[PDB]
Amino acid sequence: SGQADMIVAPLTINNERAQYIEFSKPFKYQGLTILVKKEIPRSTLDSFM
Amino acid sequence: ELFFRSGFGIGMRKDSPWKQNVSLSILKSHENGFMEDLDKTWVRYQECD
Amino acid sequence: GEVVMKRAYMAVGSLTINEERSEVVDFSVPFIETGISVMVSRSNGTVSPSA
Ligand SMILES: N[C@@H](CCC(=O)O)C(=O)O
Repeated sequence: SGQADMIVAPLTINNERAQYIEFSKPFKYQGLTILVKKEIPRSTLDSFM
Repeated sequence: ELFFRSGFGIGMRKDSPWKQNVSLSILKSHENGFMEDLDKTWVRYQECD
Repeated sequence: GEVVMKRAYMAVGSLTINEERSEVVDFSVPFIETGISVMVSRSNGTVSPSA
């Protein structure tokens, strides 16, 4: 739309995006992962019995 | 494990008189260790197992 | 060299994207992230000293 001359942000290089706008060479090679909660160790030993 | 490994690029429009010079300065900074410095000061903090 | 001298259209292979080469031959979108690494033999870690 012309409101921005550039996009200085974490924009991944997609085929759909690359068809309309152009991208520079990557400044950050990355990928997709999963974020999960750290498992705090805690015994389930209810009692000595 | 990583998937869809596509990095981050500076997006500009198709015309982009800065297209060639932007990507070279990204490549040059990669070989100059400039992005390695920015990796340390903004990303690589650790201080947690 | 065989793309600069118009001896072939493309140079597929394990070519690395460099600033110097990009000034003479224009590359494409990288399909493999690369860089520099250092190969050293195994060193082990044994066990913690306060088990
Ligand atoms: N992979 C490099 C050459 C091998 C090296 O790193 O020395 C290149 O495409 O030019």
